[PDB]
Amino acid sequence: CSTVSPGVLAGIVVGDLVLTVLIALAVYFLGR
Amino acid sequence: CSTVSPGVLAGIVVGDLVLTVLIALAVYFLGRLGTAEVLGIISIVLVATVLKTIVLIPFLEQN
Repeated sequence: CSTVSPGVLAGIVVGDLVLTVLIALAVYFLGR
Repeated sequence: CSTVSPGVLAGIVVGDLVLTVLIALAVYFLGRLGTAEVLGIISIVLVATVLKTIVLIPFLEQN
Protein backbone atom coordinates (compact mmCIF):
# COMPACT_ATOMS: atom_id res chain seq x y z
CA CYS A 1 0.00 0.00 0.00
CA SER A 2 1.01 3.66 0.25
CA THR A 3 2.20 3.03 3.80
CA VAL A 4 1.72 6.23 5.79
CA SER A 5 4.00 5.23 8.67
CA PRO A 6 7.15 5.64 6.50
CA GLY A 7 5.73 9.12 5.78
CA VAL A 8 4.85 11.02 8.97
CA LEU A 9 7.28 9.04 11.09
CA ALA A 10 9.80 9.53 8.28
CA GLY A 11 9.10 13.22 8.74
CA ILE A 12 9.96 12.93 12.43
CA VAL A 13 13.46 11.68 11.64
CA VAL A 14 13.81 14.60 9.23
CA GLY A 15 12.70 16.95 12.00
CA ASP A 16 15.30 15.45 14.31
CA LEU A 17 17.99 16.20 11.74
CA VAL A 18 16.86 19.81 11.46
CA LEU A 19 16.97 20.20 15.24
CA THR A 20 20.41 18.60 15.23
CA VAL A 21 21.88 21.28 12.98
CA LEU A 22 19.82 24.13 14.44
CA ILE A 23 20.59 23.31 18.07
CA ALA A 24 24.25 22.63 17.30
CA LEU A 25 24.41 26.09 15.77
CA ALA A 26 22.94 27.37 19.03
CA VAL A 27 25.79 25.67 20.89
CA TYR A 28 28.35 27.58 18.83
CA PHE A 29 26.35 30.78 19.29
CA LEU A 30 26.68 30.45 23.07
CA GLY A 31 30.44 30.03 22.76
CA ARG A 32 32.60 28.47 25.46
CA CYS B 1 1.20 -2.92 2.57
CA SER B 2 1.45 -2.06 6.26
CA THR B 3 1.16 0.77 8.80
CA VAL B 4 2.70 1.67 12.17
CA SER B 5 3.98 -1.90 11.99
CA PRO B 6 7.73 -1.10 12.29
CA GLY B 7 7.25 0.13 15.85
CA VAL B 8 10.94 0.98 15.72
CA LEU B 9 9.71 4.04 13.88
CA ALA B 10 7.93 4.89 17.13
CA GLY B 11 11.34 4.46 18.70
CA ILE B 12 12.45 7.18 16.28
CA VAL B 13 9.87 9.53 17.75
CA VAL B 14 11.04 8.89 21.29
CA GLY B 15 14.65 9.17 20.14
CA ASP B 16 13.96 12.59 18.65
CA LEU B 17 12.38 13.92 21.84
CA VAL B 18 15.33 12.85 23.98
CA LEU B 19 17.68 14.20 21.31
CA THR B 20 16.45 17.79 21.68
CA VAL B 21 16.30 17.41 25.46
CA LEU B 22 19.86 16.03 25.71
CA ILE B 23 21.61 18.71 23.65
CA ALA B 24 19.30 21.45 24.92
CA LEU B 25 20.09 20.32 28.45
CA ALA B 26 23.81 20.37 27.65
CA VAL B 27 23.78 24.06 26.75
CA TYR B 28 21.35 24.87 29.55
CA PHE B 29 23.80 23.34 32.02
CA LEU B 30 26.42 25.99 31.29
CA GLY B 31 23.84 28.77 31.02
CA ARG B 32 22.76 30.25 34.35
CA LEU B 33 21.34 33.77 34.11
CA GLY B 34 24.33 35.75 32.84
CA THR B 35 25.05 34.60 29.29
CA ALA B 36 21.99 36.51 28.12
CA GLU B 37 20.36 35.82 24.75
CA VAL B 38 19.18 32.67 26.52
CA LEU B 39 15.89 33.18 24.68
CA GLY B 40 17.60 31.31 21.85
CA ILE B 41 17.48 28.03 23.78
CA ILE B 42 13.77 28.60 24.38
CA SER B 43 13.19 29.26 20.67
CA ILE B 44 14.73 25.97 19.52
CA VAL B 45 12.93 24.04 22.27
CA LEU B 46 9.70 25.67 21.08
CA VAL B 47 9.98 24.73 17.39
CA ALA B 48 11.01 21.20 18.37
CA THR B 49 8.16 20.50 20.78
CA VAL B 50 5.55 21.96 18.43
CA LEU B 51 7.06 20.26 15.37
CA LYS B 52 6.85 16.69 16.67
CA THR B 53 3.66 17.42 18.61
CA ILE B 54 1.81 19.06 15.69
CA VAL B 55 2.80 16.67 12.89
CA LEU B 56 2.60 13.57 15.09
CA ILE B 57 -0.68 14.11 16.98
CA PRO B 58 -3.16 14.77 14.10
CA PHE B 59 -1.77 11.61 12.49
CA LEU B 60 -1.10 9.22 15.39
CA GLU B 61 -4.40 10.57 16.76
CA GLN B 62 -7.51 8.48 16.08
CA ASN B 63 -9.08 10.81 13.53
